[PDB]
Amino acid sequence: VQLKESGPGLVAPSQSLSITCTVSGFSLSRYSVHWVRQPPGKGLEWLGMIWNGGSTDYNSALKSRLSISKDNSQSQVFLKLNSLQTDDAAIYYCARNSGFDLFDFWGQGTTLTV
Amino acid sequence: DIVMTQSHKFMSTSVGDRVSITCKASQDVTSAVAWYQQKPGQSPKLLISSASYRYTGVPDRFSGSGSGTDFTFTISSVQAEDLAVYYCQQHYSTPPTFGAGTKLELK
Amino acid sequence: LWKEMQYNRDITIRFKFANTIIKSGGLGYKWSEISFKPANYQYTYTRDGEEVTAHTTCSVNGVNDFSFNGGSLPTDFVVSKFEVIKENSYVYIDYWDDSQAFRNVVYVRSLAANLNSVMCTGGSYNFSLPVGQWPVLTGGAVSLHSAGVTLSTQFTDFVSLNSLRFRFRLAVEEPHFKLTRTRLSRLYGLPAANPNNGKEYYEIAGRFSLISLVPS
Amino acid sequence: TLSTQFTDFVSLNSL
Amino acid sequence: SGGLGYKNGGSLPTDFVLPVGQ
Repeated sequence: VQLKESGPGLVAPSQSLSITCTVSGFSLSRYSVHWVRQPPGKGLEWLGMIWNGGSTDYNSALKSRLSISKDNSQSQVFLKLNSLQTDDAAIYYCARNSGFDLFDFWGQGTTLTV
Repeated sequence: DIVMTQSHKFMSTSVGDRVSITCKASQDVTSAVAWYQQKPGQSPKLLISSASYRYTGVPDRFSGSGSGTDFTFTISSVQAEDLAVYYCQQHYSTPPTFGAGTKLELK
Repeated sequence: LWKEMQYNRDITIRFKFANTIIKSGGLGYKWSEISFKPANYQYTYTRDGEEVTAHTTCSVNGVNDFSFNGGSLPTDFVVSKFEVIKENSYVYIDYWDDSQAFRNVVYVRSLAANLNSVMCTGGSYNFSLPVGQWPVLTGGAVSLHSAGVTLSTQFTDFVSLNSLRFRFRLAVEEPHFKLTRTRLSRLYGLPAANPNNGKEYYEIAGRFSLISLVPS
Repeated sequence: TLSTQFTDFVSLNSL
Repeated sequence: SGGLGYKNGGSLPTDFVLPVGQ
């Protein structure tokens, strides 16, 4: 069981963002996946969650920017985030839910420079 | 949006000693606090799922206790591999909320 | 003219156990039955800044029943039946609420729920003999892990009555239980002597997800 | 009495 | 064509756009 991130790494302000978390070792119709971030010099923050069937829960502050979806045949989950600023520079992770909100396995993590 | 605050940012210890790390919750969280470990150059790892329940692949020198608002975390003997930053989570309400972070230092 | 709609809301489940103890007629050294019994509970919590009142009924299935034979004399200590729950058994929790989300659980497409786990541990119960030292049954623990959800409706003549059911899977934990002054060899499970250990309730917190067909 | 058991987006009915 | 062998009836995993059903 593994999780693997991939992204651009560098982006201009007021642009888009697209990151793909490729999973392996389990199925996306039985487990659910989280997304978290960590800015430099800050604690970890929560972004979103997609359920077993396609349905999402979002953070209240970043509700009008991000959207999470997944592909079940080609096992991957992707994230989009638009209208990015100089505050959004962080390292993004993708993790797997085990119980209610316990983060069981973790991803490698890509960094975003703006 | 329960705020979870950690009091200290640094701890210091010898080659074998006991360590104590604490954090408080804003409201009453009925025994639902996780604990994590992120070594430098790595990704985080889950250690203590509930307030006192250990995970399977964890060494025996880790333990936790506490309920209500106060929650503590202890280590019996220190190693050279035990240099990391530690976090306490809240999994009782709808947004999960992490803490600030306490770093351990070798003395 | 109908429509499908989704509800992602939190949930807290507060419950507790019950039991039934009876003795056999005679000099008073022999017990007849130490068994389980369903229990009700009523409470009030808040989600989203709004107060909700809910109800809970807790029952059990798949029960393992034990026994002890002290002798054939009239003064011998004999427990004819006491029963535990261990590792091949289920515990059932009913639940209904005051919200406007339970007004739309009539025609349901799907329903799933992520919940925490809780441990139920045992207490102590003195077997009071009229002459001699009293034995005592003490200990035991299990943990509760979630399973599916069942919706069932009942069509009588008067009006339809429906109920919702949560299922839970068990897994034995430490400490073991023992009976003193006997030869019962330190078994595992949770007996029905003092099941909820002087506490007001147990509690499981989580979140569910409901899809249903509503009129439009 | 009609019951329905929800396991992986499939209804399991009984009468 | 696709996973789980069902696939506009909707957008769920188990709907026809079969392993269980008629």
